[PDB]
Amino acid sequence: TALDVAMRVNKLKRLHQTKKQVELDAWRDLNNLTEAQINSAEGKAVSLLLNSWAYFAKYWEKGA
Amino acid sequence: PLPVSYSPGSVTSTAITAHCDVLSECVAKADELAVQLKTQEGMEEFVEELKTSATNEMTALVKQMQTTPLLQRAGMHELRRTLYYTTSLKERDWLEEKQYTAAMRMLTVEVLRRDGDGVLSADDVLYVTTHVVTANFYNRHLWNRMEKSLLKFSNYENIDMSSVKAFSTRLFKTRRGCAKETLDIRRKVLLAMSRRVGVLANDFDLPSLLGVLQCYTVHDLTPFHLEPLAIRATNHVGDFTPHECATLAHVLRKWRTMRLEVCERLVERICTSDQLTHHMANAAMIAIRTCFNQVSDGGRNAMNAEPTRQKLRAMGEQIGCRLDEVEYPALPVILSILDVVVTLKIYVPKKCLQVIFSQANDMVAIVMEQKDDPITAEEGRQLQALLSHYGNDLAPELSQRMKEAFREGVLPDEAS
Amino acid sequence: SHLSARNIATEALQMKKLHQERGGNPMLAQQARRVLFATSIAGQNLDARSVALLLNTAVYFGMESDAKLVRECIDYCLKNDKLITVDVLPIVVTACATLKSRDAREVIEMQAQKAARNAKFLDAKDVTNIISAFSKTGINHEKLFAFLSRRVQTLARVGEFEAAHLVILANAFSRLRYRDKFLFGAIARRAMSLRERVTVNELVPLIVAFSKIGLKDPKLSKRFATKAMEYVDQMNAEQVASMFMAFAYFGIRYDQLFGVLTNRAVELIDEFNAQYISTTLNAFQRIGINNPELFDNLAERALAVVQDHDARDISKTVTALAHFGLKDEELFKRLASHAASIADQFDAMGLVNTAHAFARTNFLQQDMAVALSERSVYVCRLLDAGETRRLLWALAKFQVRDPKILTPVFNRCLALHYDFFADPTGSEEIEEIFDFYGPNFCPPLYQLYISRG
Amino acid sequence: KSYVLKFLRGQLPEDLKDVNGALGCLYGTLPDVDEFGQFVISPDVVNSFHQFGYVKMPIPVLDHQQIDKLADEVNELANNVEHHPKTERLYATSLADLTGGPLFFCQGQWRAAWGMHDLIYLPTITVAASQILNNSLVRLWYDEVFMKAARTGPCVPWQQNYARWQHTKPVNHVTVMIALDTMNKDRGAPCLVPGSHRWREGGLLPPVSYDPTKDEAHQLNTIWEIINEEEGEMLMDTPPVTVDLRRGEALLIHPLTLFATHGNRSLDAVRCCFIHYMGEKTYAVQNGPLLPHTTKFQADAMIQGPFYPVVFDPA
Amino acid sequence: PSALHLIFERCKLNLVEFTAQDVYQICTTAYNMDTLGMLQDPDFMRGLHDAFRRSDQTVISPFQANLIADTFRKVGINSMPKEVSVPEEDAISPESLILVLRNMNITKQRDERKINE
Repeated sequence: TALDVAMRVNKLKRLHQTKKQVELDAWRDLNNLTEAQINSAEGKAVSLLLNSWAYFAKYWEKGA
Repeated sequence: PLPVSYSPGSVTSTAITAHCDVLSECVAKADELAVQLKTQEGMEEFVEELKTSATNEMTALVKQMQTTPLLQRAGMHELRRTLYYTTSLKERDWLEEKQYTAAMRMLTVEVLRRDGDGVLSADDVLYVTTHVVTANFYNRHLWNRMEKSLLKFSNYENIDMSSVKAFSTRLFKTRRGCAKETLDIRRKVLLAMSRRVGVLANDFDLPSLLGVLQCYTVHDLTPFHLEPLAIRATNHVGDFTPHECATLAHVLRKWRTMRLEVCERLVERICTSDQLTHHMANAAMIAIRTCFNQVSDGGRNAMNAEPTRQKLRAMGEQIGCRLDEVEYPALPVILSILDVVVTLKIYVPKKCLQVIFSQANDMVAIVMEQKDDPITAEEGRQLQALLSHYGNDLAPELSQRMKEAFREGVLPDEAS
Repeated sequence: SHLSARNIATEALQMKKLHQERGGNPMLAQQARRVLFATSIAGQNLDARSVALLLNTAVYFGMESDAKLVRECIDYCLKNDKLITVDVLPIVVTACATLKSRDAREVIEMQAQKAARNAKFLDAKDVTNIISAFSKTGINHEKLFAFLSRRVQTLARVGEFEAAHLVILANAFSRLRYRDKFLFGAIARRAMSLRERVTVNELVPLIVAFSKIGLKDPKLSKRFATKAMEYVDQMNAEQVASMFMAFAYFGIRYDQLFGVLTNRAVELIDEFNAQYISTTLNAFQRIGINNPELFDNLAERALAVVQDHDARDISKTVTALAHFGLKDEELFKRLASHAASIADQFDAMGLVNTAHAFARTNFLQQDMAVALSERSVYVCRLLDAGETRRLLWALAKFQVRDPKILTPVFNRCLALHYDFFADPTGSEEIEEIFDFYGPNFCPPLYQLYISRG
Repeated sequence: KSYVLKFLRGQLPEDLKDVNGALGCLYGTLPDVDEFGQFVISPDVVNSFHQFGYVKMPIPVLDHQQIDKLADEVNELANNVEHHPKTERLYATSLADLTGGPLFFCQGQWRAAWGMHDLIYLPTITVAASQILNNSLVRLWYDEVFMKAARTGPCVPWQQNYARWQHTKPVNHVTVMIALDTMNKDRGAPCLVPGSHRWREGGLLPPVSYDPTKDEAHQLNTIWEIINEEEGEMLMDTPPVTVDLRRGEALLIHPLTLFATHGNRSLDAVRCCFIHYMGEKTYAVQNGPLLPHTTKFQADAMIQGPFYPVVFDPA
Repeated sequence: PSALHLIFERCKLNLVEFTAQDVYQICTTAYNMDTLGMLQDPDFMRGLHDAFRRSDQTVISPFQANLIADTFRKVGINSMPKEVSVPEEDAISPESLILVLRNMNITKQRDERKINE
């Protein structure tokens, strides 16, 4: 589901906050999501993914 | 063979008549159980039975009117009676909110349709508005159209004698807690049909005159067309009880009718009471003061000013000597009576002073000792000053009591 | 550019003033509507003055109780009655006159109950503005007006007011139907003790109001008549028409003044428009005085200006011409043809009066006949017994006999049948109706007619 | 002209049909006579409408700062606590019973509320409607709106517009539909057959049956009842297609096209508007008012009056 | 990106179940960094505003609600937090009335009736 990947990416982002190439990790999870998970995900997971997305994209090489 | 949809407002009928008869029997039986009271558990089961038979009957009736077209074929009197019951069963709470809202919506829709048809008569507008605003149901278009239809006074010259009494009594007894945005409409209902009351002024019963005057006064309305009624009160004053006479004193004062002779004839009935009550004493004192202000020294009749003032003081003493018999509900009554006595220079017996000041002391103890609920600091100032003028011996304890109360600052200012 | 809400309020107030009393530029109205349609007050934080001004200006420019700005202002005026001092009371009270919602009624009653507690603690400007604003709405609070009446009576004994104060007070008190003799006596006393400071432009409306109130007194009426003599050569057409209307309301045949005013008005025939023509003829009908030579000139001038007539002007002119006997075929044809296009604008009075006046004149156009007859179904609920009887007689002379038109009229006639059959002025008027229709039309009405009564 | 009181000189008449022009609300005002030539539509869109029976505009015709105001007006028109003023000037509304339901509609609302009065004269749709009607004058007939309820929002079955317009002698109309919110097949976007306007040589299909309680799918699969084998083969050739619309997009349709609209499954309401135009050379059929409380006409009288104002006139 | 587009579309079409804490978190992350377009997509903000208005606000402190209203007003859409009711019998205490007054004062909307009560 989406809640578990959201929590794992949140933990990885928090550990990053407290880093070389680590941004590749927890970015594969964002590329992991399929539609069927999204059509039934709750809003808590969505907010977590959005926050993690922004925090990662602060330092991404190219694109977002 | 033109089609016409007019029906009399007071004859043919549909089953709505039968349902209304059932509901009338139900409410009559409720009042009959109340009569049996005047046990409790003995009637309580029957009260529940009446509530159940009202609720099921309402459900059946509303379903019947909703499912099949019966409103359009119903006559006017059935609509009036159904509206009356739909309100009265809610004021004496028996109905659930959703049922009441749905029934009111349907009745208002049909009434607006009838008004569009134009079959509405002058009496029906009065009945509908008086039994809608009292229940406080807000429908914008119905209210606006009824407000507009009350501005044509000529249509309301032929209202029956019982109709005015019923509408006035209904609009009077619900005044104590009326909602604000309904006040104005009330007045219009009382002004569109005032002229009929003015012409009928010679036919009302004796207490009905006082009732109508009170009903008009509580709505802050004193139209000139109703001035003859008050005049009649000045003529037939010999039939009223002292309480009614005391009320009539204030009513007359509010009608600008208050003159010297009417008060002079008025005071005797207040005197005839075996035991005085504070309303009568206050009314007598304020009337005496106003009629003392009535006489003019610097005027075209400066020959008998003092011979009239001495007479007024004479009655003033005659009512003052009996002031010890009355209970005083609150300090402002005491202040009003003492103010009249002082500014009019009426002697009072020391016994009445002792009773007044003892009652004031006992009443003023509570607010000070309980440190909160009220008496303004000004009020304490004048009370202390009144005793100081009249002497400490009236209440040798209340002197230091008020002094200490002012020292602690337990009486806040009026504008605070 | 973008500005704070207070600057918007100030410019809106100036825009309202310019539109109201310095020429009606349509561009100003359109620009003000554009600015006020896209402005909200929730975000900012302003005192009662700016919010009240915004509400007043918005309501003036045709904003009903549905727009965002009106609701935003009204909730504030509901929740902060204590912030409404005597300064801002008249502005809000005026602003809530046209609105007839629930919150507007409650706000108005709150202000009314607050006003009759600070009655003793007012001054000249606040008293004037408060009484005019309360006269605007249509409230029926007798005690409030009595409390203000005592205050004005006391304040008049020291002589502060100017002419405009007197004009405003007289107009506002007259429009509310307050027949207190002593108040108007003090008003007149203060007016007559102001020497050379009552110009005709301020004199005439005071006379208009004093005529409209309806107190019965010939002495001050004669004083008014004599005082108006010296300015007879100074007014224009509008003031002459207003004087005619006011002295018709007075109801005293001051023949000298009527003569001199006629000799003045005959010179100013060219400046007369339709409104003055209708006003003069209506006043002459009400007073009951025949002045032929003037009537011919007015009729010809009205013929020249037929296109400018409104519903009120036609309903007045046609009634006056029918009453006075002076008939013009071409003028009546033009009036009927013009009223054919304006058939929708008639109110309850105008439709019935025009139809009856046309019916009695035997000038029955057919386009006007159908145009006016079709309209009767819409308004039939509003009319009175006598007006319905007159309309029915006019329709019987119109020879329509169409159930779609006739069905609501008979229902209303049955509705007011007590007053319908108790009108001596027209006891013969029902005979032609019931002759034309016959017993086969309305069995209940016919049964009641045949009955004794 | 009678004398208007001092504090009444800026108000507006009860019915907004009288102000012969657009109020200065929303967009500023009408452009000059020469400035009307920039709103023209590319011919490719015209051929696409001719082929498919419907077409979408390249760009939205409204901006969010105006659509929010329009939605505010739509929400206000639905109050059941304080009934919207000028209610009596509408043709017909679902709130005439004072109860309403899961669907809210009002017709001829341009006579009741500001802003939406100005919508009628918006050049970006009126000039397109003029181009669709073979470059002639245009006339408003009547405007209505739809607001679906929450996730219990019902749907509208298949229908042909002209089935309600028998009073008009020729088939010379057009319909513009505005999406006041973001719409989707799960929210209430419309679905219409891309060739139903070219069937039976312009004949009118038999009316469809429906049930007020069945699920949306059953109401959608009742199309087979009307069509025949010949229309069935074209249905296989041209399956129905649903178009999704964002805030401010406009869709032009043809009166002979079959159309339907899904229900509402989202968490809130959704709003849309339908405006129907005429061209010239349009005449009534019977003697009477086309709409309640409107002008009466003759059996073969040209349709014109106050209730049907001209909007755009080329040259 | 692809999944970001799907998440945005699901947010705009208003099928997501959003609670007030989630909208507060999204408003904060858009307010402070906005690396990805949040304040520049009007439909996204409209959907978020609808979700906030329909959602229960009783689970947030007054300051965060004020922050939500402030970040809503910046992009060009009006917004006002829902008002609060006086507590009932058992919920009365010296701490809750001060909360009522504090919420009244913070959100810049005042009322005399609640003050009197």
